[PDB]
Amino acid sequence: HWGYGKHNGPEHWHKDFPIAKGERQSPVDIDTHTAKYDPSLKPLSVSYDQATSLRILNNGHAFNVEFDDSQDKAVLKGGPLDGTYRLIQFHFHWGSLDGQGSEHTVDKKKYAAELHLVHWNTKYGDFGKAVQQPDGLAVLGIFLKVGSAKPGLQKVVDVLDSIKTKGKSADFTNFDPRGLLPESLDYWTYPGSLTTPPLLECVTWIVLKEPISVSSEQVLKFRKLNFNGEGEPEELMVDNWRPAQPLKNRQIKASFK
Ligand SMILES: NS(=O)(=O)c1ccc([N+](=O)[O-])cc1
Ligand SMILES: NS(=O)(=O)c1ccc([N+](=O)[O-])cc1
Ligand SMILES: OC[C@H]1O[C@@H](O)[C@H](O)[C@@H](O)[C@@H]1O
Ligand SMILES: OC[C@H]1O[C@@H](O)[C@H](O)[C@@H](O)[C@@H]1O
Ligand SMILES: OC[C@H]1O[C@H](O)[C@H](O)[C@@H](O)[C@@H]1O
Ligand SMILES: [Zn+2]
Repeated sequence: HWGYGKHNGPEHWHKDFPIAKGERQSPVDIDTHTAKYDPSLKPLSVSYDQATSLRILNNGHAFNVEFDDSQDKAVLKGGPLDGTYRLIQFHFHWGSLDGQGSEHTVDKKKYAAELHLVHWNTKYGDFGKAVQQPDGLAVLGIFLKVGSAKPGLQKVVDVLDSIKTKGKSADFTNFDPRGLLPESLDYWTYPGSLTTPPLLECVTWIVLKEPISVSSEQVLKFRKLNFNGEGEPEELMVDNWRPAQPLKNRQIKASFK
């Protein structure tokens, strides 16, 4: 099955997921000089005050913090988006060392990690239908750099010892994702794809310009997770990022002048 190793990583995915070589793949490098302010973007609204987190799962690729998406409890609207997008899960991608780990890059610079808050367009009723639509998903991406600790991340860090291996989950109620945001909502946006198989071209990407700072200790705990299942030889969950893909016939727009 697909993964991040030499034998099953990003360079192999196209053999089972031919869209890997598609016209709208993610992530991309964000060339900040070529990105253009877009006056047509509406104000972005991140409305997470009624979010209901449920569970945290090690899926063998990353860990997902899952939300109740049976109503509009935690939604993303505005910006480039037409309609309401409901938060379903968040997860991260990270490196074996602080100099890599992000999926998007900024003028080719790699951050230590990247947070993805995944949302689906409610006009399609369910996530599965949304991933049959060009505008089915919106992913809010946030870079992580290593410096001061992020207080709102610590609850995530501290539960990871209970989901070390693939297939393990734990209750994760009453987590507030607002504690993972930076101060500014300035962003870049472009049309792209899921960054893991099935690589579907359904995503409006919204990538915040301001990184969050996390401590070395916090990211080191991410790197203690395992790709493998319980009882199997240990494969540390590190370098679970896809590199930048060709921009092709796209432009990256900025929310800021
Ligand atoms: N195309 S893939 O990345 O899903 C994939 C890579 C390798 C193997 N393999 O070695 O069996 C299977 C599937
Ligand atoms: N990494 S990502 O945010 O583009 C992503 C989100 C969701 C899924 N998914 O549901 O399969 C895959 C990848
Ligand atoms: O408990 C985490 C969060 O859950 C939300 O549903 C509440 O409205 C927030 O006030 C709270 O911070
Ligand atoms: O034809 C001019 C237009 O070219 C497009 O590629 C740009 O996205 C627009 O901002 C510009 O007004
Ligand atoms: O908010 C997420 C989680 O944080 C801590 O682990 C709390 O002990 C737990 O009750 C909660 O579910
Ligand atoms: Zn992701």
